[PDB]
Amino acid sequence: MDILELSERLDLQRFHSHTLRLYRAVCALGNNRVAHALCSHVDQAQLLHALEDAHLPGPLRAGYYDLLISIHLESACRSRRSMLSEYIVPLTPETRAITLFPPGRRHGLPGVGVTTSLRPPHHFSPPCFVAALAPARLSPAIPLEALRDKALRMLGEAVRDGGQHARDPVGGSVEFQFVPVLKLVSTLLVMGIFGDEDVKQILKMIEPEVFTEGLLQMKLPESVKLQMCNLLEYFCDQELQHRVESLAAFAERYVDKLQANQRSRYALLMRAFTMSAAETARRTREFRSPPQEQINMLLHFKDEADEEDCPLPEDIRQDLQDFHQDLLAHCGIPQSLQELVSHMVVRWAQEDYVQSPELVRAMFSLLHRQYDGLGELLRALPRAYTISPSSVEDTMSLLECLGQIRSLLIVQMGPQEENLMIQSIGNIMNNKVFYQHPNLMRALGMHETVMEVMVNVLGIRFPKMVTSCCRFLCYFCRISRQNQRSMFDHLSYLLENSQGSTPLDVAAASVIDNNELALALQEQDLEKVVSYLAGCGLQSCPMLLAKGYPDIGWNPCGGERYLDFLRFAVFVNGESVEENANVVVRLLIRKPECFGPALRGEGGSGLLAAIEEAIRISEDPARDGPNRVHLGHAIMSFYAALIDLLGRCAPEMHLIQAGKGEALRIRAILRSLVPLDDLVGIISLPLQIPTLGKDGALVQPKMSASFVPDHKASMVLFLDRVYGIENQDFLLHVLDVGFLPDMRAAASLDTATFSTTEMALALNRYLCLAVLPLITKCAP
Amino acid sequence: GVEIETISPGDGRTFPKKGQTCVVHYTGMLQNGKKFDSSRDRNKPFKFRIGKQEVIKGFEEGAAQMSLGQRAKLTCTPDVAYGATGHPGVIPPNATLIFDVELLNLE
Amino acid sequence: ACFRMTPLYNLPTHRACNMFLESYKAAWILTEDHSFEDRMIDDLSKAGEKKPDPLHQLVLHFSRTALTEKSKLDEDYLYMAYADIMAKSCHLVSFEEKEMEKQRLLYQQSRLHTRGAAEMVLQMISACKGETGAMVSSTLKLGISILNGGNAEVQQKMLDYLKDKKEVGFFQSIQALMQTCSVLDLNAFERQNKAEGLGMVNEDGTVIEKVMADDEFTQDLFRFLQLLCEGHNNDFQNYLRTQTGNTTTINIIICTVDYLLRLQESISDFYWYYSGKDVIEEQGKRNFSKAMSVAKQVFNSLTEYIQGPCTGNQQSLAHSRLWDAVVGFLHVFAHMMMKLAQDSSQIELLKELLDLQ
Amino acid sequence: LVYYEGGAVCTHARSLWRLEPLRISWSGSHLRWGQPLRIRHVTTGRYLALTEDQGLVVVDACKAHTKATSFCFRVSKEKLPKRDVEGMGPPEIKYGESLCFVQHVASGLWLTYAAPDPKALRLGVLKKKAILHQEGHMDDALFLTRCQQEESQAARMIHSTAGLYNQFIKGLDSFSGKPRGSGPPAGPALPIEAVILSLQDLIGYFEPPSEELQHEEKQSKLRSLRNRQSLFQEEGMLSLVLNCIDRLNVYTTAAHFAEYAGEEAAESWKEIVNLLYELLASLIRGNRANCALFSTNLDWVVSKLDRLEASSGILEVLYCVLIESPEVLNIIQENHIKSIISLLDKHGRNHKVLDVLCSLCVCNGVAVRSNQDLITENLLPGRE
Repeated sequence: MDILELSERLDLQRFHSHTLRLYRAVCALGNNRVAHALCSHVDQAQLLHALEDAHLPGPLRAGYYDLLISIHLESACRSRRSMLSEYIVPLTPETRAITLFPPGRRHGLPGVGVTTSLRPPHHFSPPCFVAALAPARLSPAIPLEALRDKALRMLGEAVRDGGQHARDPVGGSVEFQFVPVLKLVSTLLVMGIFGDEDVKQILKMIEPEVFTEGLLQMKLPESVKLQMCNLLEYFCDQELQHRVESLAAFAERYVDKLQANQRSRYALLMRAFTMSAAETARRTREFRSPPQEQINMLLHFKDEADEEDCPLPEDIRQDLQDFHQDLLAHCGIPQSLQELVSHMVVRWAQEDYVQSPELVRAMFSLLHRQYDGLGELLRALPRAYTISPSSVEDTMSLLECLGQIRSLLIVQMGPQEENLMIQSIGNIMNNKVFYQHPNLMRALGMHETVMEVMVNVLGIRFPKMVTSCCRFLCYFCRISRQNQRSMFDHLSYLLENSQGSTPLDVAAASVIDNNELALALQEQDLEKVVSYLAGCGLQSCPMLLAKGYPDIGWNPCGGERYLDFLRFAVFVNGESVEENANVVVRLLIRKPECFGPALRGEGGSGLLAAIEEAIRISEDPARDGPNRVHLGHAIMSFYAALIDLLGRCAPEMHLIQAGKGEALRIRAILRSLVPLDDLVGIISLPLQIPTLGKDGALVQPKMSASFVPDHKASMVLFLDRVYGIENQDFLLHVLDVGFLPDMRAAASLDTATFSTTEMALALNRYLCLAVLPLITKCAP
Repeated sequence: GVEIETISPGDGRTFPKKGQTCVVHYTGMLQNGKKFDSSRDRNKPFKFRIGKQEVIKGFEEGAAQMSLGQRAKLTCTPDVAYGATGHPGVIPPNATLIFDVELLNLE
Repeated sequence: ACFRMTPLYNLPTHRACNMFLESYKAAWILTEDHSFEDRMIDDLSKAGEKKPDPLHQLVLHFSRTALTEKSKLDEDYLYMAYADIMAKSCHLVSFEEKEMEKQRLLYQQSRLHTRGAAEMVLQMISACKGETGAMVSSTLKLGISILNGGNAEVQQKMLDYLKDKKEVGFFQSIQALMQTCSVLDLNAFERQNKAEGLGMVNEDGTVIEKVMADDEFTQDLFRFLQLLCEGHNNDFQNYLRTQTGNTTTINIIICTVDYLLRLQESISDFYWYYSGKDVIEEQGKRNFSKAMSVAKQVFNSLTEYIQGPCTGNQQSLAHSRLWDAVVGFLHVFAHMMMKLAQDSSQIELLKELLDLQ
Repeated sequence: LVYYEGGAVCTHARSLWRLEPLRISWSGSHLRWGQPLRIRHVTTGRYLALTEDQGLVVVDACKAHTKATSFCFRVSKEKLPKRDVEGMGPPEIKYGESLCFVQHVASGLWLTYAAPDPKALRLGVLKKKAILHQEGHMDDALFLTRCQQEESQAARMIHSTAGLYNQFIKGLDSFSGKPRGSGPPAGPALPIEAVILSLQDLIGYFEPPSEELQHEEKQSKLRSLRNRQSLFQEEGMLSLVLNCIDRLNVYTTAAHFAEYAGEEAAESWKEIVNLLYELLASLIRGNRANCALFSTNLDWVVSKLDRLEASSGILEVLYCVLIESPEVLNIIQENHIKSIISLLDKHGRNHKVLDVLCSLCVCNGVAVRSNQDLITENLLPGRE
């Protein structure tokens, strides 16, 4: 039956409307693979015909318009919208010729002008179903030119005669006549399809008097009001973009000039710095000042009471003053968009009580933007980075990757989405832009988008996502200090959620050698990290022993893993953070089980025995299983990092002579904590030697299988750091077994045949890092 | 396999070959009678080059037997068609395809 | 850095343009002054041909945003801007001159009073549910602007609404905010300043987190509480320590005293850590200064609670441990100033301490 | 078993208690310390009692023999009782604050929490077991808090509803097998009419507030409705309705129910089933928690999608659960979507099925990709 017959056959009308609703549902939120199927069921013809059909009923007219937007448009519309709120501006020669007011000072039409803001293009894919038989399926294409002119033509056909007051509505009501067409036009505008002439037609249609019984004047319902609110919002956003780009253009020209006087002045000084020693010798300064302060001092003449700061010529600062006046004029500080919006909104409000809440919100958002333009400029300026013309395509790759990333937070995470995010992250890293312009990635909210993804996944299934994300965040940390600080705020989350790489690595990377951040460590965070060690002092991960394992009581596995974070958090830049010292040992002793199964208190056992355990039970593989890991060496790692953390938490010598009862009592806590003697024991507890000869074998022990030499190095560090060595007797004692025989082993490994082995190298680092410097220290 | 039903006779002298680009306006259907895709509705001819397996093998063979300017009607059995999986959401499994194709130009 | 730093000349244009654009902003755009709030509220008020006026519609929408159930209120920049607009509208020698200014302020506050500002302010205060967000920083300022000068009609409307609604959460939220208010915290004062002492201002390094950031917040909340009482509306101060209609009952005044005690402890510890030292750095100087400023506000608040003869509040204090706080302040005060008397450069600091006492 | 539980039960229905003097007249007088009163749990109709088996259990009504269930109220622990007065009484105890102990009258046993050290406190919630004691801990005092009228009304309704529906379930099991054939089905007569009337009353009790009502009372009423649904859920009413539905849907039609329980009862089987389904819909409509409660038994409703007896009701139940819970979307599998689609080809062209399918795809603004796929590849290609 002819479809227009679904105007009296109401049951079929409702069923078919809901069928279209279901179509939009299955295609919703980026599902292009299903969008292609819907192309097959509803074609690119039927869509256009339904759009240009007047006799079709409402619930089907709106249904088909929204279906068109869902199948083809609202997957490039949302992405283009997400990236609309940032203002990267390439310093092209084209962008230089952008002035707020077109030359001739009256407002140019909004959204009609060269805009060089660096928005990336949106890709499509022809839809054919005969192709042979995943990479991201792009949205189905559609001729974006016949569609554009067609939308404009039907909008014209629906506007003025729309106000002909004819009781002929196109679709059963004024609402069903306008709402869909305006929806389509606003979507197309946001996509960046409309040229300049088409935009002029749209503006002439909205309000012909000011932009040259229009559209706003005629009678109107509420939903249509909301749609014009969206359109005018788009044009206001275009005007804001224009202000920002004009600021960028003036910035370019004004700084290309503002350097010229700096070089000229440097030449003037070099020719005449003499004759005025101590008179200009103060004025020659500001050339050794950091550059941002230099710029601030350069641009410090507005107040006219600070005008001495600026050494500029008068004309140059006049350039800035004139630009400022023009900016104010453009910002308002009818006959223009601002007054039109204001009067329109007030008239709507004062002619009827609006029951649509979102309509009210939209109205007042526009009103606020049209009374305060300078404020929105100041709130948009934080998102403004002027990239060089060369680095432009790299930014397109970056922005498309970011678009895919933030276009997956709207979809629950399966395997395909997992692979796509992991590819996107890798593509983000490889851009040299990521290295060169960290401020931009902080500006785009990158470390927040990726954080949000990680929060969603952690809030486990898909562990590789957490691994990839945390590696990305570690690189973000490492890139520059301001990023470190940036993510230091989330450290509460990044720590409370605690496999290779882990979010705890992110938390540690936040504070690697940054005194400012290291000190700022809140105490409760230090507990949170001592918890999860208290949280792992007496436990064995069920997630570890899923295979045959000895199933020991305690779990050093998580232990050392947490310990290293503290090690970073206490000792930085080759010295201790004694400010964050008492917290460390105090908190460790409040949970006196954290010092290991040994050194608890009552029931505590010999430290030499504490390692003798591993000395025996680790070296035999009879206990570990019938390959992930081996034991003991991780136990030794625990009993290493504990001592390293405590040693690092030691007061410095000049602070010892400070008589700091805090520092001295901390020394006492350390001294009662482990006996001063056991040191020489663990220093002297010997470990195996590489496969010297042995029929040329490789019986050289695996590191993960043999004793942590750095365990003994940490021992030495603790020894020389709090206990110290003060007589030749104890030095001799250590040399007897702890030092000299280790040197014999090392230089025995010095053979070209058995030096490349890892054990030799590790012993080399061990002797170089802690043994030899100590021996130098005790030489006098 | 595929078949050639000469709905309208083309030229018969020239045929598509290796490394040549063929353009078609194909309207297609299931065997029951339902229609899945039509270039004609999209309004743009479909292009492909005999050889690199753009399309299912069957469509390629069928368009290879054809002449220039010859409408026809291919009948690709499932094996030379999408096959047991079927195009998800469009072609049901193990379905036979019928294709009203028309080789317009051979470049 | 002392050996050499760049002329701007050697910077490529891309970096220089940015550094320009984050300096032109602060140096110029920020310092600019736009007075639009008056016109916005002047034209939104008019309704020229039972229908609520436009400003009334905005107020009702923002109220609806609060009345609707949402566990955590989400940052609405729209409210966060319009509230400040309303506040600026409210804000702006002969007895006739004073009275003319008074009449202007009365009308300015009353136009918002009529259209439902007091109710939305209270509702939003409740909706923040004890959380310290810029939401409260704006709502409290708006409420203060409405109540500045003690517009008794506003006090009547707010007390009436808070009574009839019988909401048991408003005071709970206020108590949560107040117990979450900060205190001088000499601890972090030692920490960061020592760190700052080290001065890790490296290449492009930044010296600047002032201790106790949220001083303005406390100073505004306490001022808001005081303005709720100003004019000796004995009925309101009567409702204060006891709701008598709500399912439960909370004494706000004793919580105010509790915060006072916390501040007393903090200043007392300041006294000991600084006692040996002679001259405090400028940072410690205005640390102490802003501490006394918050103190002055809290004490004016306390005064207000009992300024009129609200004997109920008087007895509530009479049992309260405020005696110790001020007792502490006694030992806290006279010592300070003697050392402050020893310092000639700290005379203004001594003046502020004296007026606090 | 009594417990000083905390946390949630500070706002649930099993926490309520109802004081009752042992004098029928002037029972509403102000409480005087030591009047031999009697305490009755409302949502269960049991009485705090002193029995030999356990010392403190809530005995049923039929054994409150004035010794196990008589109690006084004491301000302080010391030794010493006033005869009741034929007047409203000068008030002694006060809500909110005025502290008072509990004193049994038989054996002076005061009420203190046992607080032993088993693994129950450590593993589960901190629920200090409640026991009687001659003295016990010296800190067994009580703050008296009033309950709102809606809470008490809901508690009593829970009591009556649970009793009636348990009786109905007992009957249904009383003729589980046993085809009556000719003659009476069994001894007890099903409370058919009482069940129907109670169902309709409850359905009224949960009706959503009118949309046309203003925005300042509709939200208060929505909060009240959510609260009442929560109370009914946390006392098993969802479970009782589910069990009644399970017991009835075993019969494939009214005729089967007649063959087991007589014609005079089967004349209303369809009506009872429809009412049960609609009540289950109301208990969960909108309440996030109760919709979440159907994460596991989802198959249940799906398995019943093709009963021609009450078809609209179960569909509307499914619709509510789906639109008020995202977690139930993740547990959806292919067989569920296939059943939902088959509902279309069996029961005709109905738009609500399409709406359910739409709700299956996107939730809270997030798209469940697998559901989109499964629907597309199981519905569209056939084009029938």
